[PDB]
Amino acid sequence: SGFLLRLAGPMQSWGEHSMFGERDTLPYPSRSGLIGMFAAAQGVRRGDPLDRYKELKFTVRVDRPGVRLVDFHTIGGGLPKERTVPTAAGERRDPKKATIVTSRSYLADAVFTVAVTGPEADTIADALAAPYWQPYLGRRAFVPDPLLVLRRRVADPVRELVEAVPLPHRRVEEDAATVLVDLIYETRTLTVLNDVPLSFDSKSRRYSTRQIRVVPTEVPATLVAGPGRDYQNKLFTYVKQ
Amino acid sequence: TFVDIHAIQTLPYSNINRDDLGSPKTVVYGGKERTRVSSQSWKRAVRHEVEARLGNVSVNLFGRMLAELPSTEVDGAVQFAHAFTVHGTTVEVDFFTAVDDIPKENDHGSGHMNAGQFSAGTFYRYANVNLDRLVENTGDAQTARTAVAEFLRAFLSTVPSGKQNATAAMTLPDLVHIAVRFDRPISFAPAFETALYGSDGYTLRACQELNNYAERLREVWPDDAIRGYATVENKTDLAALGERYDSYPALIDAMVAAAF
Amino acid sequence: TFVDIHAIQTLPYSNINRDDLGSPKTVVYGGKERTRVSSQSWKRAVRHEVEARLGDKAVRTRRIISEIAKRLRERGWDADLADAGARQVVLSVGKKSGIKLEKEKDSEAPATSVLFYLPVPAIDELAAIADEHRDAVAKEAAKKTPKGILPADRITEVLKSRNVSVNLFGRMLAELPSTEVDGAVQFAHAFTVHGTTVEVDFFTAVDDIPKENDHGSGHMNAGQFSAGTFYRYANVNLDRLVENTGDAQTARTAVAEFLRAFLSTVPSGKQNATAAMTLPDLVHIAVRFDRPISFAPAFETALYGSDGYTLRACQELNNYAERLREVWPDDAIRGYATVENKTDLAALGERYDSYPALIDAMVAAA
Amino acid sequence: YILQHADALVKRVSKLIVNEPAARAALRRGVGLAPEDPRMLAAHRVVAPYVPVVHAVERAFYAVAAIMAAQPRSARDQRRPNLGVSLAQAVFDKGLNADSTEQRLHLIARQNLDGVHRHLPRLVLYLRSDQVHIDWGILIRDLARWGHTPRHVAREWVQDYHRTLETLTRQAE
Amino acid sequence: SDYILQHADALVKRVSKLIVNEPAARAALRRGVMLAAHRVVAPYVPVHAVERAFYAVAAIMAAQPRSARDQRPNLGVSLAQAVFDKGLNADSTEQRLHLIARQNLDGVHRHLPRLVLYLRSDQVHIDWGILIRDLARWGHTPRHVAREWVQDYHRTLETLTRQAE
DNA sequence: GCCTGGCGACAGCCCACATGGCATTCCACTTATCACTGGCTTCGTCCGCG
DNA sequence: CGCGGACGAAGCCACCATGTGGGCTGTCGCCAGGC
Repeated sequence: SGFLLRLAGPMQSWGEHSMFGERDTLPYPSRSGLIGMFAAAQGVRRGDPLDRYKELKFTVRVDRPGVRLVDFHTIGGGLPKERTVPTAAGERRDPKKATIVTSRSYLADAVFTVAVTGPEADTIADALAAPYWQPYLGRRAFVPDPLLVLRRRVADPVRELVEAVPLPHRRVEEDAATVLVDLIYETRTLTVLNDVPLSFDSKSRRYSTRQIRVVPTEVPATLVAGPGRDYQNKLFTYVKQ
Repeated sequence: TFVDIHAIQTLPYSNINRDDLGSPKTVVYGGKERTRVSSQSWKRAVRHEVEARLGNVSVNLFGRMLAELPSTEVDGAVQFAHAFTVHGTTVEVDFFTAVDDIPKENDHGSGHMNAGQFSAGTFYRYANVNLDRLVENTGDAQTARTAVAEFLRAFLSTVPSGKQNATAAMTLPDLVHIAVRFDRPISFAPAFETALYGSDGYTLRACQELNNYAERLREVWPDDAIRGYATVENKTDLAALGERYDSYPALIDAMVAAAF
Repeated sequence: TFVDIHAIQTLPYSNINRDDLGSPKTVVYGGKERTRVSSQSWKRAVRHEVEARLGDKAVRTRRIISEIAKRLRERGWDADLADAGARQVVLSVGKKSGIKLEKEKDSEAPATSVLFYLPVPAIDELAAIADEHRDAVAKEAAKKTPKGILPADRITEVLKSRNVSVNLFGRMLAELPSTEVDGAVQFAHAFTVHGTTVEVDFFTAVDDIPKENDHGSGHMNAGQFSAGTFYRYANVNLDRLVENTGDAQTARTAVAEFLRAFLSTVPSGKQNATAAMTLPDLVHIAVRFDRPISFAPAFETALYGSDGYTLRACQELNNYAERLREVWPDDAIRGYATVENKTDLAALGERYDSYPALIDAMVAAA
Repeated sequence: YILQHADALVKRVSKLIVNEPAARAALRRGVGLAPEDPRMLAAHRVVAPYVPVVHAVERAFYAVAAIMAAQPRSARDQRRPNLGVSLAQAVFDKGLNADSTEQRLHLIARQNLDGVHRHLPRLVLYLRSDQVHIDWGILIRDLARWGHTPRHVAREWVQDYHRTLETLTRQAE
Repeated sequence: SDYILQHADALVKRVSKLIVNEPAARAALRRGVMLAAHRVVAPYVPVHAVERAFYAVAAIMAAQPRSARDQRPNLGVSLAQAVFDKGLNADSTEQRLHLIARQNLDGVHRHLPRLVLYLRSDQVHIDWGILIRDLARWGHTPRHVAREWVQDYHRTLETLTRQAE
C-alpha cells in the first residue's frame, strides 16, 4: 500500500500555531493540512470523525526548501462604512478603522514529495484523482501542481523516495555522486508541534503534538535533473512509468 | 464537474496591487522573481462585477458576503489562483514630483518629491468552478447556469482598480481556454516554471508553451475533458487546447452548454 | 458611458520627461526597453491647457496660508492679523487640532503638510470667512495657543468646491475625506511602440571672454535625449464626470475640452532646447458602454525598425482593433482621424477629416 | 577566469601605447563604438587574438583597449579596486566635485550594457585625465559581466565607492 | 541562414562535378566571373544578394587553374593559412583583406574574384559553401561578415604563430 | 515500370612590392523641494438629527 | 424630546569574498533506352 503525493506549485502555506492577523507557515508540510486535504478530497464535512485518517505515515523529502515570503492581505478596506466587516457587537467600525490587516506567510518555489503509507491510502489516492472539493496547498488560493499524485499505487514508496524519483537542478560536483537530500520522518526528534487533527470543526478545531525527525540522507546524484526544463521532462517520463 | 479557465492577459505599465510599502506583489517562482496580482484583490473585483451585473448566488459561487454574518456556507467552491507573470520582472521605479502652484521668489522648490514602483508584464491567470456542489447548494440548475456564465464573463472583462487613474491598465486577455474537466481541476502554471527570456515579446511564445504543456498533460492522462479556446491571434494553431472559437462570449456559451 | 481615446504620436529627439538623474523614463515592456512619458506629466499639461481654455483655474498648493494672507492684507488687515487669521483658517478644520503644518520658516507663513487642491475663487471665499470674524481672530491672536474659532462647516463647504479639473481628475485630502473627489479620467503612461536606446548628447557651454592663454569650454556635460512614436491612451468615465459636475451640459463641455487638450498639448520638457511640438499621427476615439480597452498589448511585441514606424504602428493598431472587435463584440460607436492616407484602416470605424470633427462627432454620440 | 586574458591584454597594450604609436592610434579611433563599425577594423590586429571564443565580452575587451589607448599623453606617460574605488579616490584626493561625480556614478549604474559603453569613455577619460589610478583588468571583467548581470556588478561598484569614500574620510581624522 | 548553407553545399558539389566532367558547361560558367549560369545554377536557390552570391561563386569556382581544379573555416582563416603555409605575403594580403572589408555588396564582388583566384592558384583550401553564405549574408548585414573575416584572420594567424613557437 | 546513363569541340602556365609616419592643450555647475491615514479595548457622554 | 452618532477616557516603553551557457531542417536535370 501507499502512494506518492507531490506538493508543488508556485506557493503553498502550511501554517501551525497562529491565531491572529499574522499567519506563519512551517517550512515543511504539516500532517493536519495533508489530512484535511484528503478529507476535502473525500467529502469529509467539517466536524466529521477524523480517525479514518489516523494510522497514516508521512515521510517527506524536501527537494527545494523554497523561499518563505510574507503576503500582505487586507480585508474590507476601501468600502463604505455600512459594507465593511461586521463587529461582534454587530455595529460596523468607523471606515478609517474598518480595514483588517493580515500578514500571511507562504512558501514559494518549494517542492516536497511526501510518501504517504497507510491502510486505505490507495482509496485516498483514488479520491484525489476525482475530488469532492478542490485540493489546495494550505491556503485555498494556492492551487496544486497538476502532478499531485506521482504514482497512485506503490509498494513501499519510501524506497522510491530514496531513489528513482527525479530531482530539481542542484550543484553536481565533478566525480560526485549521492547528492544530499533531507527526508522527514514521523531522542532524535527535530521538533514537536500540534498536527494530528482531533477535529476539523470550525467551532473548535483541536490538535495534538507529533515529533518530527529530519534525517539528511544521501541519494544518487544521477537523480537530479539537468539545468533547464529537464526537471519537467524527467518528471513526466516518471509519471508514465 | 469542474469548469476551469486560463487567461494570458498582459498589462502595460501599472501597479495593480502593492505591498505594505509601495512596491507590487511578487512570487519568487522558477528561481526568477515575478510580479503578481493577488487572488483576493482580483476576486473582489470579479465578485463586485458579477453582483453588479446580476443585480444567494454570490454566497454560493463566491463563498460568503464579507459584511454579512456567516450563513453556514463560508466555502465558495470557486477557487482563484494568484495571477503571476509568465516571465521574471524587475520592479520599475518611477520618480515623480508634485508641483507647487504658488511661486515664491524661488523656482522649482517642488511641492513633493517621491518615487513609486510599477511594473508591466503578461500575467498568466487561472480559476476554477466546482459545478456539482454549486448545483447542489444553489438548488436550481438554471440560476447556477446563468451564474456560472456571468462569472466567466466577469473573470474575462474586469481589471482591478488600483492606481488605475495614474495608469490606464484596462486590457483584455490575449488567450482564454475553458476546459470542462470531470476528473480534477489542473492549472497550467508549471508551463511557466521556467520564465521566458525577453526582447521579442511573450504573448505568442507563452501561447505555444501553454500549448506544449496541454499536449503533454493530455498525453499522460487522456480524459473526456471538453475544451476550447479563443485568442486574439490567428497566426498560430494550438490543437491541444481544443476547438478554436471566434470569440470569448461564444466560447463561454459553448462551455456553459457543455457543462449541462 | 466610457469614452476612450487612443493616439499615435511621434516626438523627435524630445526628452520631454526626465527621471531624477536626467534620463528619460523607460519601461522594460515586452522584454525591450521603451522610453515613456509619465502620465502625471501629460496630465498636468492637459489640466493647464484645459484651465487656460475653459477659463477656470484650480490651484494645487502647499502654501495656502500665505495666499489667504495676501487676500486678507488687501482687505485692510494688518500683516500680523492677516497671518493669524489665515492660521485660524487652517486651524479651525479637521479631526485633530488643525491641519498639520510644516516646520516654521523664517519670515514666511508655514506650509501645510499636504497639498491643497482648490479653485482660486474658493480661496478668496475662505478669505471672506476669515474676514467676517475679525474681532474673534484678534482676540485669539493675543493668546499663546489660539484655537479654531471659525465655523468648520462653512470652511469645509468652501473646500468642497470643485473646478473642472477637480471634476475631471479628482483630488485627495487625507485630513478632510469629505472633500475627496473620484477622478473621471484614466491617463496611461505614453510609451514607445518600438524599443529605444537612450541617446547621449555631449554639450559644452562656451566661455565668452577669451582667455589669455588657455581657451577651453566653460562647462561640459552630457544630457540624454530620445525620440520615437509614442502610443497614448486615456479614458473618461462619463457616469462619474456627470456625477461630479452634476449637469450633463458642463460634463459635455468638459469631455470635449479634455479630448481636445489630449490631442493638442505636449508636456514641455526642455522644449526650449528641442522644440518637440507635434500633432498625433493618428487618433481613434471609441465610445464604449461596457468597459474601456487600451490597445497597449498591440505594441507589446516591439517593432523591428530600419523603416518608418508610423505606418506600421497605425496598421498594427488597426489589426488589433479589428481582432478585438471580433473577439469582444460590442455596439461601441467608433471613429478615427489620421494624417496618412496610404491605408483605409477599416476597423477603426468611420473616418473623419479632422480632429475637431472627430471629437465633436464622438462627444455628440455620447 | 576572464581576468587572466584581461591581464594579458592590459600588459601587452600598456606596453603598446608607450612603444609603438601606430598601434595605439589604431586603437583610439575605435573608442566607444561597437567592433562591427568600420573604424574598428584596424584594431582587430591587436585585440582579436585575446578574446575567448555573447558580444558582451568582446565589447568589454575591445572597448577597454580603446579607452586605454585614448588616455591623454600625460596619463599614458606615467583589494584590486573597481572603477568605484577609483572614483572615490578621485573625489577625496584630486578634488573632483562630489555631488556631481556621485550623481554620475549612480547614473551609470542604471544603464544596460548598451548604455554603459555609451557613458563610460567620457567618465573614464575624465578620471584618467588627472592621474587617477584605474586597474583596467578589473574594469574589463566587470564590463564583461555587465551584460548578464541586471545590477549585480553595478551594486558592487556603488557600494565600494560609498564605502571607500567613508573610510577615506574617517582615516583623515 | 542554416538553410542557405544546405543549398550552398549541394551547389558546390554539383558545380565541382560539372567543372571536372564537362568543359563546355564549365567554360559556360567561367565567362561570367550569362544565360548558361541561369540554366545551371538556378535550381540551387532558395533578395538579389543571394542570387548574385550564388552565381558569382559558381563562376569563380569554374575559373580555377586546372592545378586547383583537379584537387568549418571561412575566408579569414583561408587567408591566414595562405600566409603561413605558402609564404604568401601577409602585409599585402592584409591590405587586400581590409580593402575587401570596406566595400559594399557590389564592390565586394568587384574585389573578390582576384584574391580568390589568387588563393586557388596557391592551392589553399576555400570552403566554398561558407564563402557563398557569407556573400549572401552580405546583402543582409555587411559589417558583421567583414569583421568576422578580419578577426578570424588575425586571430588564426596569431594562433599559428604560437604553434610555430 | 524503374533505374541508370548520357547529352561535338570549349587550353595551358607563370607571376603577386618594398617603407615610413600615426598630435597636442583645456574645461566638467548650481538650488529648491522630500504628505497624509488606519487597521487597540468598553463605555459614556455629547451633539446632532428626526 | 428622543434617538443616534461621534468622540473621549486610559494604559501606555529604547579591514577583505565570487564562476556560466547548446535543438532545428529539406531537393532534383531531363530524356531516352534497356531490363
